[PDB]
Amino acid sequence: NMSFVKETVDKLLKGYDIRLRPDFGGPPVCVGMNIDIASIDMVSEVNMDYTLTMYFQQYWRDKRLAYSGIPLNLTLDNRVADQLWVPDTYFLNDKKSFVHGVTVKNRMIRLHPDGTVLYGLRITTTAACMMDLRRYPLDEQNCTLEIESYGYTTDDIEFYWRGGDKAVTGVERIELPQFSIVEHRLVSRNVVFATGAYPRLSLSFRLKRNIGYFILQTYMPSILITILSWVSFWINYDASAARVALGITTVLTMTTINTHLRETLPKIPYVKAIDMYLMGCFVFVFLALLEYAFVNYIFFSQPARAAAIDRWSRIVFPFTFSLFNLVYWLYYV
Amino acid sequence: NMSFVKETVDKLLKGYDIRLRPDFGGPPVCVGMNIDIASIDMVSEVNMDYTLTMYFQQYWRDKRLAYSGIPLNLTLDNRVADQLWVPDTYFLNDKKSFVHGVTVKNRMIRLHPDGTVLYGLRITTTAACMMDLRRYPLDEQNCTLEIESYGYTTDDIEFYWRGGDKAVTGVERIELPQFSIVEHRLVSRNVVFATGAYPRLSLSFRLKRNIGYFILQTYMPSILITILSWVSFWINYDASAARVALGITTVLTMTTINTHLRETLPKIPYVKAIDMYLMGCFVFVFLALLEYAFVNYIFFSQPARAAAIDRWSRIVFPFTFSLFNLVYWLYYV
Amino acid sequence: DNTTVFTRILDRLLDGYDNRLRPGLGERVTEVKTDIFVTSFGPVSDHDMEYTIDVFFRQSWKDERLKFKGPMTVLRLNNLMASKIWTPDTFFHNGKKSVAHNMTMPNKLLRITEDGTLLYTMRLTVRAECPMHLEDFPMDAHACPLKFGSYAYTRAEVVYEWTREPARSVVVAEDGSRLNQYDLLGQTVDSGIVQSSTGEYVVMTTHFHLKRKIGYFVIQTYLPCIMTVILSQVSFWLNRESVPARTVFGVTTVLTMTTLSISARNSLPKVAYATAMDWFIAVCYAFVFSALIEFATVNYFTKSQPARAAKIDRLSRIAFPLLFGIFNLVYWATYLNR
Amino acid sequence: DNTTVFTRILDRLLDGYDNRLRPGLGERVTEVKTDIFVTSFGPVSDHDMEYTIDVFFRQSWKDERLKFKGPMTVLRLNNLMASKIWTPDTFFHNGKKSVAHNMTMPNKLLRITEDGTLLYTMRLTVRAECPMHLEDFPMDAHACPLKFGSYAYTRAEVVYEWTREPARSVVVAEDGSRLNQYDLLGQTVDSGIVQSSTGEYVVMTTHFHLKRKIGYFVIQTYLPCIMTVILSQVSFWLNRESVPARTVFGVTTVLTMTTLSISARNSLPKVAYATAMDWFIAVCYAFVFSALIEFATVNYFTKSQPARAAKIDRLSRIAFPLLFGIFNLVYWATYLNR
Amino acid sequence: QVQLQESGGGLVQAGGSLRVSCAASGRTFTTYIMAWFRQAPGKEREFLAAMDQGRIQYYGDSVRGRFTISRDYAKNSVDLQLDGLRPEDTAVYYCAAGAGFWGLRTASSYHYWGQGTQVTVSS
Amino acid sequence: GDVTVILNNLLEGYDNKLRPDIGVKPTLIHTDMYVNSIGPVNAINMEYTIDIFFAQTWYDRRLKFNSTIKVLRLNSNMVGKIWIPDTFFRNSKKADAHWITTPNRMLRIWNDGRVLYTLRLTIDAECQLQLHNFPMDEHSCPLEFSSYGYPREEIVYQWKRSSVEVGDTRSWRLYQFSFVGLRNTTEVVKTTSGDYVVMSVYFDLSRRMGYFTIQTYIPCTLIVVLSWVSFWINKDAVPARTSLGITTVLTMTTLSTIARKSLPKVSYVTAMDLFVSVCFIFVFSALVEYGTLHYFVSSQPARAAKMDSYARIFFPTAFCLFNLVYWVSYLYLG
Ligand SMILES: *[C@@H]1O[C@H](CO)[C@@H](O[C@@H]2O[C@H](CO)[C@@H](O[C@@H]3O[C@H](CO[C@H]4O[C@H](CO[C@H]5O[C@H](CO)[C@@H](O)[C@H](O)[C@@H]5O[C@H]5O[C@H](CO)[C@@H](O)[C@H](O)[C@@H]5O)[C@@H](O)[C@H](O[C@H]5O[C@H](CO)[C@@H](O)[C@H](O)[C@@H]5O)[C@@H]4O)[C@@H](O)[C@H](O[C@H]4O[C@H](CO)[C@@H](O)[C@H](O)[C@@H]4O[C@@H]4O[C@H](CO)[C@@H](O)[C@H](O)[C@@H]4O[C@@H]4O[C@H](CO)[C@@H](O)[C@H](O)[C@@H]4O)[C@@H]3O)[C@H](O)[C@H]2NC(C)=O)[C@H](O)[C@H]1NC(C)=O
Ligand SMILES: *[C@@H]1O[C@H](CO)[C@@H](O[C@@H]2O[C@H](CO)[C@@H](O[C@@H]3O[C@H](CO[C@H]4O[C@H](CO)[C@@H](O)[C@H](O[C@H]5O[C@H](CO)[C@@H](O)[C@H](O)[C@@H]5O)[C@@H]4O)[C@@H](O)[C@H](O[C@H]4O[C@H](CO)[C@@H](O)[C@H](O)[C@@H]4O)[C@@H]3O)[C@H](O)[C@H]2NC(C)=O)[C@H](O)[C@H]1NC(C)=O
Ligand SMILES: *[C@@H]1O[C@H](CO)[C@@H](O[C@@H]2O[C@H](CO)[C@@H](O)[C@H](O)[C@H]2NC(C)=O)[C@H](O)[C@H]1NC(C)=O
Ligand SMILES: *[C@@H]1O[C@H](CO)[C@@H](O[C@@H]2O[C@H](CO)[C@@H](O)[C@H](O)[C@H]2NC(C)=O)[C@H](O)[C@H]1NC(C)=O
Repeated sequence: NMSFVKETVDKLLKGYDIRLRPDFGGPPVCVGMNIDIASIDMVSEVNMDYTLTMYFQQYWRDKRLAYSGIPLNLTLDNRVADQLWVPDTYFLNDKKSFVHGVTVKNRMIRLHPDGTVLYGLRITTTAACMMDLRRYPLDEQNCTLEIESYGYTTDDIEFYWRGGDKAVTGVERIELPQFSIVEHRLVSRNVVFATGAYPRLSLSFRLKRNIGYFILQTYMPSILITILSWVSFWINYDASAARVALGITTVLTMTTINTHLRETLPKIPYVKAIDMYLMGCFVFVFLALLEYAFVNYIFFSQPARAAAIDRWSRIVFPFTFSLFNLVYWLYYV
Repeated sequence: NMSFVKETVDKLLKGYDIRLRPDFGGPPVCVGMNIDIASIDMVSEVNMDYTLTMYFQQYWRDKRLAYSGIPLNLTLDNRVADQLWVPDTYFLNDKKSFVHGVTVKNRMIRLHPDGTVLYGLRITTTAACMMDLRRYPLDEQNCTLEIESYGYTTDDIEFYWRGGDKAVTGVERIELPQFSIVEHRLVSRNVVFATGAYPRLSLSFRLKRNIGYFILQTYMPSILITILSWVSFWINYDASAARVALGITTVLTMTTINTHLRETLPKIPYVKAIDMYLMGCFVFVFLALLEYAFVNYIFFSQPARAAAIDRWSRIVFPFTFSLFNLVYWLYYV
Repeated sequence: DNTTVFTRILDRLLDGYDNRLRPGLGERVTEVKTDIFVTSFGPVSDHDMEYTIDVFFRQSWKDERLKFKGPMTVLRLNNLMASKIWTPDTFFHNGKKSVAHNMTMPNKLLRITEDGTLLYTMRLTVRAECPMHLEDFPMDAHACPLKFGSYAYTRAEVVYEWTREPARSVVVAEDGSRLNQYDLLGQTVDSGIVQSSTGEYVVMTTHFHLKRKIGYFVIQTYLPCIMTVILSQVSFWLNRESVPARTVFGVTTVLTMTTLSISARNSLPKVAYATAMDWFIAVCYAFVFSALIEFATVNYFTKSQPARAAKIDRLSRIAFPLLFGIFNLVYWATYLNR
Repeated sequence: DNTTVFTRILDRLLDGYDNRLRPGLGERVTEVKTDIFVTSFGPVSDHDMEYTIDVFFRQSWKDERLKFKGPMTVLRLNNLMASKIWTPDTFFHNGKKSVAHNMTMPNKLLRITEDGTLLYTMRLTVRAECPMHLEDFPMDAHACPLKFGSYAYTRAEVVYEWTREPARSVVVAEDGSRLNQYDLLGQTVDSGIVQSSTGEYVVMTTHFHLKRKIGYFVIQTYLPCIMTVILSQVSFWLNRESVPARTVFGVTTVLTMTTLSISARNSLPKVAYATAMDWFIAVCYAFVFSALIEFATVNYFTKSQPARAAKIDRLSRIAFPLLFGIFNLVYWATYLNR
Repeated sequence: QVQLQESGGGLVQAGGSLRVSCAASGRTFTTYIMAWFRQAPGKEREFLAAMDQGRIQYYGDSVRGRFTISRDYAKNSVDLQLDGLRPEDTAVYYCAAGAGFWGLRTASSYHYWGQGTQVTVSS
Repeated sequence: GDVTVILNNLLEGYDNKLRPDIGVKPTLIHTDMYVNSIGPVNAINMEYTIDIFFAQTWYDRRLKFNSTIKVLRLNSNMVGKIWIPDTFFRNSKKADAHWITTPNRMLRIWNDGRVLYTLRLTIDAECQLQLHNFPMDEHSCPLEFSSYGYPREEIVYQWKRSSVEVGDTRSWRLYQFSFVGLRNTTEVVKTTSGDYVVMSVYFDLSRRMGYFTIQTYIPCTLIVVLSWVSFWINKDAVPARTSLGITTVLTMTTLSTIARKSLPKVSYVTAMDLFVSVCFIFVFSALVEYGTLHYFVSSQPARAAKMDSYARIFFPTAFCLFNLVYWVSYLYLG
């Protein structure tokens, strides 16, 4: 029974031409695609890309591979893939990708009596997507993956999603430490290049960034330093060294925060929301130290007016800072 | 002349079974090994590995390759190595290695009239060694390199160092910017795994870290800050701002130094000599500030007692600090 | 003539042999016995939630097409010959990027017995995924899995089994541990079934149980924060008239706490929730903040109600150390006993 | 039916075919038509003086050895036949390590027409050197070249031409810009000859013009330095008896300027000369240095000529902001125009 | 708060399907292992089935081939299909969630537990 | 046409496992090198990057032919079919050839049997740098190549007329260093497997000093001079002179910070660390001078007045002597 299978397979591969697509010169060959996402990780703002691991399956019918007499689906060793024709599928936005090869190449070939071929691969790919970070970190992103045929046109090959909206599975089981997947979408279209049309399938995800990390790591320290800068208003105005040291050391601490954020965040040369919040806090502590500059400048000739300015500053600064927070959070949430 | 050599070589490779080791089914084949070390670099404490470049040579006898009539040692093109049996030697502790390939694959095959084969390879490898850093930076490390046959036992292959203690050369031409190679050693033993006994050759070095960089970079700043913390003992106790600023800025500087060096060096969550010294200096400056807190607390009712405490701190602190340094630089050196 | 006899048997075994078909195709299920030897359990990366492991992977199966008769009963084979026969297409489900070593030659071995049994061993380095729950950081414990199976053959064609009892089928070397920050407690070995869009497959699983070492965080986070809090409560014993001294004292202990809080997050991965260290730091920050508010209150009431200012300073000299010691007792009893 | 005829054609072309010989060997000069489609103009690395680009590379030429007759006037093949024919050995002169994509198949296409005209297309990620003159940093403009030609064939054997008018022969996608800090102004297309020790070669050149965006350095570097200078000039309005306050102001502004200068110069490539940002920081440093010298002078004339010390402070409150404003006006008017 | 509410259960006539569900609330268990346990009256708590994040299915050696486990990751739930029920299957079925530290087959490694659901088989 | 017949007859009866004249005489190889660019020098790793065109010429009697064609110009398709020397670079840490869009190799054959083989290479080569005299250091970084398997009795290398060529020296990627010149040599090295001919090329590099002079030496000199200006103001014992002293200390500390960032982390003392440290000692001693003068103010007429006059004389002299020894040692002695 095994010798009959060996004979049938060697019969099929005898005279088989790898350089010709199925139904070469006739109607286009239809290829169905499935993606089984295994994990998404390393969404990099600095590199402006993301890493995706998936199982990529392709289904198509080749009449030259039809066999009879065996009521079974033949899963063959993946090296037989080098003896057959496979589509020239590629990813248009892929920067770096590879097929896993431990302990062997993660590839699958399966045959059916009617001639349908199932071709599976386990692929890790780094795909590039542009991020518009003007609302960072309160931003939403839309990253895609484009699937196209390199050489054939719509007169030779056609792409469709196998199963409709169920063609892609595993998104609901993904957990991202910083993002949360909101939706995914499947688009089928053709791209008219200079060499002719090209079938394309697209899979897109929409990501919404989490805020808890920035709340506990970024905004709270700046808020606390701003509130602490108001402690000067409750100190007597003749303590010049204490109030000057408090004002300028809080300014230096805010500068240190901003500089180290500049060191760690991606170089994005336009104004983000975090830069607006940090600059607003820096302005509040800058004006608090300029207020003490005025008080120190006038506390000798008019000590009562300087005391009234400090007393009114004890009210004006927290109220204007809460008004700034209210305007900031309304415009971004 | 040339045609005779070509005839002899084609005769040697005709009917040659590459799947069979020399003396298959009989006595084990003896393999002699030599190593010529070109350089050692990137001794990484963070990754706990080191990089080695070497000329690795193997020497065995295969009577299937014996030839007569030519009084020459035939150095062949390295692609003939793909047509000959070579040992399945591998390095147990290797993480990443490759053979150089410019301008061609750095490989050598030399034949001898009696059938002896010399096989050379130029290899750059990254080997991992366990590091004990409890005496850092006064530590001494022992990093090895293991050589074993992957699939042969002592019934089929044996290893030995070709040349006795002269088998490894090039150690004296290694210049590490931070270490000095005190000694190297060669061992030979059989590892008893589950599948059987395996031959093994081991080459190990002992590295002693240089200390001059750390004297200037680590210990001296801590010593000078600790001495500067004693300046406050000669200042009048009614100058509270000066002695408080000096004490708290020396405390902040000592904390910054200790935590930066902890963050820069690899994470080894146990107490090292650098940590014991930095903690001793942090304790001394902490007690100096607590001494000023006591003096400022008692200087109103008992000025004479406060001045006596300052005089005794001016005596006790340098003497206790020198005794601490003597204990430190004796318990480790 | 022994070499020629052996060569003939080698050149005869593979006559009419197709390596594209598994043994027993269409007749029975191929049974694969597997065992693992761990030579080094490599570094664990908390940032990427991944770990490295170096193993000897041993597989064993029966192939009737490879029976022979000869003077020997065991055959050791060059790696060129091991690529001529059918072998299982085993892969690791949670692997990220693995390396098969071939220095100086492929680290593969294939032995054939007379009855037809094949033993296939290889050396691999595997980087796998270990998702972590960091709510108890740095007093957390994790179970890092390792799953493997057949990529193309369903459980109706190929099944996997352990060579011995599952406990004794995965063996770790004595010097295997290469963990600076974790303590390997043990491993558990199991086996399950998964369903994909292509069929049902057998999965063999091993879980390594790790517990984190906390001394590094003790020397990096907890001790500096405790020393800063003690200093801020030391500020209460300076005399009230030393206004610049107590103001510089309070504001520099506050800036030191802010610096430590910002410093600590670099080690931590970008997680949404708050770890145990976030709460410890927030409480220490609130303690130094309240100590500076206390001094602002004392300075406000000084020179008008000195009795009230003295009573506030006397009660603060007791309340702050007591409350901080109680907080530390609760903190280090809630988390150290989990 | 049809496939047999197509394969018989394919099995006939390479009868007595030598891919080691170029078309028209010894009868004419081979002409190659070339065009490029830039899918994405990738990142530019200032530290390495190089940039990345992802392109479709299309080459067209005529080979009379591959004429065929059949119903299909055009035949498109993937890679097995394209590796059995002669193709130009094009290489990039200034190109560094480049990548030819292989996922999931070799991104190569070979089309043949009935007359024997061949079209060869490939997808590449070219990383090329872009020498830069950073004297005007960060207000600099650059023209990055991309030069390619034949490695082994002199201009008497192979010549390159653009498929269309040179401007229209290089096409960039509208969404194909991946420049965080640069604006792609345009491109210039050229052709020429290079002379070596092995002969004369045809070289095709493309230049991409870039202008750096400055708002990042304005908000990250320039504004903090201007604010630190303003803080240093705030000291002139404090009373002269406040020696600690003005001393702390001076030394904290000096430390802030030092930190800013180190940060600013730690991102540039290590070039042994001064840039426009170096001059701006040097002038801000000299302004805060002169402000601290001014305080040293004011403190010097106090208790001996209090009128002179007051006059110095009054005039410095006017001169320092005016001089800094004039310096900024000269700096920005000089550099933005150029 | 975090609650694992269980539904289904009841009584069956020595056979038939019986799908016991389990809905989680207050915390998303996508990265956790969700399992099912069984406690006969007064005997002991017994492991039945478990499914991790990778959809790997583990079963006890007594219920293999009869009980099928599944998880609805979108709705953050888990179900257990009981088929070929026997009188010995009358017990209280529990739903659990945990990280599987020191073993996913041991009940002492699950952080969250359900309130139980009586399943009675009548013959 | 007949070119295919020529190639087929040349490759007929050809064994590429044997070098030309294997049993007669050593094979003589003539080498050429064109340097496209010398990339950045990495002092931290002690390595440098170079991109070259590497050409080799030799004679093979087995490749003679007769025709009206003088030379057969071929691409890399025949490189693997003939004998090629196994030349490698001895001090290379990582080297590779270029393969885009095709392997960058060319092969030309003449009718007399002469073969020219050329390829493009990018090499990361080792260069141990002595930074004792930084920023006044000079280096000669080598590039050595030989044969891996064939000893001197089998393969001999030899430079041609024009050995090493360089094009646009101004377009290279050397910021810290300036290119001076090159040399090429020949030597015989004895190893454990025989004696081999080794060919070396040395590139001389000198660091430019305009940046480190304008950034460190001049600012430090001007701060030291201003602090000696401070010595005739000290007799007032004024707050201003105290502030001047401490501010000059702050300026010197700022320069020291920018002093210790332009160098790799070598663990030996450089000339810059010595200069900055001596300047730090001078300002430190000037402040200790003021602390002594301030304590000495009541006791001043008996001894401190002459003490300050002597410091006013000795300090500029000692600093001129230090500068004289420093520049003499580092420009005429080391
Ligand atoms: C441990 O395991 C690892 C793997 O895990 C293993 O590494 C691999 O080792 C093998 C050798 O054992 C390598 O394979 C060789 O690679 C040679 C070139 O290497 C460069 O290119 C590699 C990629 O190759 C692609 O591109 C080249 C052209 O640039 C092309 O020739 C190849 O076929 C191949 O093209 C395929 O893919 C492209 C897309 O990428 C498609 O467009 C194309 O259609 C095709 O599908 C690249 O991987 C290399 O990088 C590695 O190595 C460098 C150091 O060198 C290192 O720095 C990198 O980091 C990286 O590790 C490198 O850039 C190639 O020349 C070899 O081909 C020879 O030999 C084979 C076998 O005999 C033969 O089949 C070929 O035809 C060819 O024969 C020669 O070639 C001559 C070339 O000039 C030619 O002149 C001759 O004429 C002849 O060519 C033929 O001649 C006949 C007769 O005239 C004629 O009829 C024909 O038409 C034809 O002209 C060989 O493929 C493999 O690359 C290594 N991979 C890696 C990742 O390292 C390692 O060795 C193992 N170690 C041990 C100890 O066991
Ligand atoms: C991230 O960002 C990307 C890019 O913006 C998003 O991708 C876009 O998604 C939307 C929504 O799915 C796409 O719109 C759909 O496009 C398809 C395809 O249309 C093509 O094929 C048609 C034949 O099948 C053809 O008729 C179309 O040509 C017509 O329309 C185009 C429109 O520009 C017009 O130019 C032509 O002249 C023609 O008139 C085209 O070639 C289309 O089928 C969809 O139609 C839906 O909606 C209509 C009503 O509006 C309804 O009648 C249909 O039955 C159907 O329900 C729809 O227009 C868009 O094409 C995608 N963009 C790209 C570049 O692919 C992605 O969604 C984002 N992510 C997330 C998570 O959102
Ligand atoms: C070929 O190689 C052999 C083995 O290295 C050489 O024989 C050695 O010759 C030296 C010099 O006489 C002796 O000291 C060694 O003892 C010899 N080796 C052995 C194993 O006997 C031989 O000389 C070489 N031949 C040539 C022509 O180089
Ligand atoms: C590189 O090597 C060549 C070849 O040896 C040197 O050129 C020789 O120079 C000497 C004089 O120094 C002449 O006598 C020879 O005739 C030259 N040989 C030639 C031109 O083939 C060349 O000087 C070397 N380059 C150096 C040393 O920098």
